Amino acid sequence: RSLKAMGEEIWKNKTEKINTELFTLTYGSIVAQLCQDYERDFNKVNDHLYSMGYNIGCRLIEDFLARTALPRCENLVKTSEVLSKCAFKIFLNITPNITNWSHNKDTFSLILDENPLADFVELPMDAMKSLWYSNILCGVLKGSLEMVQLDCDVWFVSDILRGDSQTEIKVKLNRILKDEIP
Amino acid sequence: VGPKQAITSEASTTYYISRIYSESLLFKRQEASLSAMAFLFQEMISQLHRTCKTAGDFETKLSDYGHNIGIRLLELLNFRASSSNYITKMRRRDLKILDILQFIHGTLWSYLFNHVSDDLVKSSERDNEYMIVDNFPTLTQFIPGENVSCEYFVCGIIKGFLFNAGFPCGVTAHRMPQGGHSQRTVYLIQFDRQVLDREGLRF
Amino acid sequence: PQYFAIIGKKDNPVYEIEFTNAENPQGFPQDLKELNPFILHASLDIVEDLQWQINPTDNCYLGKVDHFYGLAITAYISYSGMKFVMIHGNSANSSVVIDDNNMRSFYQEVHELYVKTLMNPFYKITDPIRSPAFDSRVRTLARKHL
Amino acid sequence: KQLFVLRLLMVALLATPNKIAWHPDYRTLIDTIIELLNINSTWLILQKKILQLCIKVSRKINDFEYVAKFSSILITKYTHLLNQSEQDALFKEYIQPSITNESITSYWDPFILREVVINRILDSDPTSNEIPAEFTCRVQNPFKFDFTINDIQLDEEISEFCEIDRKAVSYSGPYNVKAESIRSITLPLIIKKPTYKKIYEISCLKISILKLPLQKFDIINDSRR
Amino acid sequence: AIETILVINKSGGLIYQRNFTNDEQKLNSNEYLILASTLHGVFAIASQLTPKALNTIPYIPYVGMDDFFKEPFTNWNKSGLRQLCTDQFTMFIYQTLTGLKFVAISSSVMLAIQIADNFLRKVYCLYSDYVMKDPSYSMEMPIRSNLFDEKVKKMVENLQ
Repeated sequence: RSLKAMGEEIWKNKTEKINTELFTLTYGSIVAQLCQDYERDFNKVNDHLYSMGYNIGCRLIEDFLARTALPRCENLVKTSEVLSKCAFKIFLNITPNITNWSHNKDTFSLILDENPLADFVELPMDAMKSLWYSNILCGVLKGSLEMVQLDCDVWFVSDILRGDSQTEIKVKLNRILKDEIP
Repeated sequence: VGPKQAITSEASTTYYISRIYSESLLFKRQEASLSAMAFLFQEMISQLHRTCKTAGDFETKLSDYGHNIGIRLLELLNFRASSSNYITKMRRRDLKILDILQFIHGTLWSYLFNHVSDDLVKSSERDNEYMIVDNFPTLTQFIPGENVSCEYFVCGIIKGFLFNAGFPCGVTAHRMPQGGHSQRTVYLIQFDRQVLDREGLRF
Repeated sequence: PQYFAIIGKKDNPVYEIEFTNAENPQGFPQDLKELNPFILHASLDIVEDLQWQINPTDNCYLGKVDHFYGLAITAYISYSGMKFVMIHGNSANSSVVIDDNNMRSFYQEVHELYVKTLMNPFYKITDPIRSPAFDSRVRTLARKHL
Repeated sequence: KQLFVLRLLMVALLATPNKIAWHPDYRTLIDTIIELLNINSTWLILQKKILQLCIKVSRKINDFEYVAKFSSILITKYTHLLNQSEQDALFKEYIQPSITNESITSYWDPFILREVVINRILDSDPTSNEIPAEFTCRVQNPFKFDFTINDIQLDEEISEFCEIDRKAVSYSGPYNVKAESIRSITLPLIIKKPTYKKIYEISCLKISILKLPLQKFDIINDSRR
Repeated sequence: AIETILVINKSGGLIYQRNFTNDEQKLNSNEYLILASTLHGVFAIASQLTPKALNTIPYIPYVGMDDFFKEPFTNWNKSGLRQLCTDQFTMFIYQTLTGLKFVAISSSVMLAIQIADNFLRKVYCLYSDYVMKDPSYSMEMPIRSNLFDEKVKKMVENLQ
């Protein structure tokens, strides 16, 4: 459509692109040092990396709206799924897919087909149960949609490397007023 | 093959192909945006100014990440450059210092930042010290670099490219505006005397 | 009667294993303890003063290197730090057979199994590998080349 | 290779049926076997085998402070890889000649007592503190159980009694503890006394296991005061 | 034509001030903050006049010789103050969807709203690449990146 095509258009602009292997290795080194440092407290590394995600969730959306001059997102579901479907691909070149709604499409899921944060990680046998590898995305999406005044509530429910076959995030949208003076 | 247990096992007279997770490892290309990785680095440096006391311990607590993944990038960057895997050969290892700091100059920057650092100057007054200057550093271009403590990601990442190589090495960074290229950073590295003396046996 | 070792930089064995042919149906009874680390410890000595020189263009593979008074040893040096050693040989004969190219297609072939386990970012250096899958893979990767 | 050939020298001294009294170079031979390693290398099973050879030399040549020294260093620095097989059941017979000698002291493990309770026993109806986590002890019986981790038996606890505090001191302990488990203890029996009442804390108490009286074995992972 | 640029955060306070090419001053810092608080107070009430008692886009001339995005874009500022004009200067305002207000005051007169809108999307891009990605920058504080300041000082002479 308009938005779908200008995603591949606005991939080609001024600030250069670098290979995802560096970005994956940096993220793996951060999560390995934080898993080593808190003595295998996998619950605590989840919320620490969550706040690590949310503190650039506060600051991602200004670069997103500046580099992609985009209007207000009046529909709260279908515009949201198509903007996140192009809006990963502007930052980290991936195209997630969207299913698994509510009755009113409220707690919708976002299935990521392939994850560049862990291409090649086999997380260890003690770390099966109280850890998700990539909750920084749950930080940065909740920040990046709280700054457009949409009180989301993301959480992982399944991934690849905890054992399951699909990587998806369910999200409850509460509501919040006082945007600006338009 | 546990540390507690012995090297004990069983005979070869079966075939257990019950395997789970092994794939390709080739040079994929996905090329995320510099804003995303810049935000990753940004909140990492925010955590390190949160949790750490003063200058030098923060410098070490930055360079340890480079020591985590420098070994990892060394061995398959060499396994891609000097060599699934229907392998012809694996070529020569580090002969001396001047091929392995050519190997950062040849294909580490062009593995990372799609260009080449502009010089690999052997020093005038001494030989244990060496110096590489990047001209316009890519991952720290937004940080106002008057404190030069923010580029010790890459001093950590090259130290773990040489600690596996058998050259223990004091690696520092300074920044010096010698050209119309502004904010170019010099990585004046050192070595220890002993592998300099292992070089100093014969050269 | 074959004995694999991967021995690290500060003398630690990060992976060490034996297996046997069922035509032998056991391995080196009463010789399995002198053909262990001490012989391999001296093998670390000879690859320590054999790697750093050019000359005793294939710098990694080295083939058969030394010989105690019952058998003979082979070697391999990677630039990861690690020094792969296979110890082979039926205990009755002095086993001469160095295939030298098809077991060169083992050392560069077991190398990637070490690579992908090293790329596990939870996995550190200087700690051994209790992969239940990568040790079941290598004997079947040795089912390629006995 | 020098360590390989010196290991063959030591196994030549084991297999020799001729008899030897100690010659003052076996000092330096066993010292240089130990200091071709860095032990005071992370190949631990090599250390198990080379200390077993050093212990068998020091038996056959009878240098009793060295079988004391190197077997105490074998038991302390190792034995997660020593179950009741690989000669640990057929070991500790090798160090009762150390302890029937004057050789080793102190009972190497500084992790013995798992916890401390001085739980009570009610006798009368209203003979209690009716008007005044401290204890303010009521005249009765204590119980302080321990663990062993070394899976040998026969660690006969004797004379478990308290530290340099008041006449609240334990009486007798004439039974042993078990091979493996965290064994419950039988009758410490404090003989407590009314003194002045200011707060006096314990940390632990002295224990002797067929041996010299130690100091307070500080309890695990915590004060557990 | 523009000689001073401010930026405003969303909670009604000044962030940055540079009196670029006027080079005689009488204003110190907190009087500019008095201007920032009063324009936030004006922009509060400057929607609900509703004098009607009941699609508009900006355009692309390529200001600032590339540009960033060569398209007639939208704008979020559908009801509120946009520009002012007096006999000694004129002033401009651009808001974000987030809430940052982006002042530009020009001494001379310089489609005239649209060129000074097309300038102000560029500096909001330049704000959100050069001091948004800065670990010295704690949130809603002043801007102490000198790297920001010459890179907008270059764009004053990339205007006139």
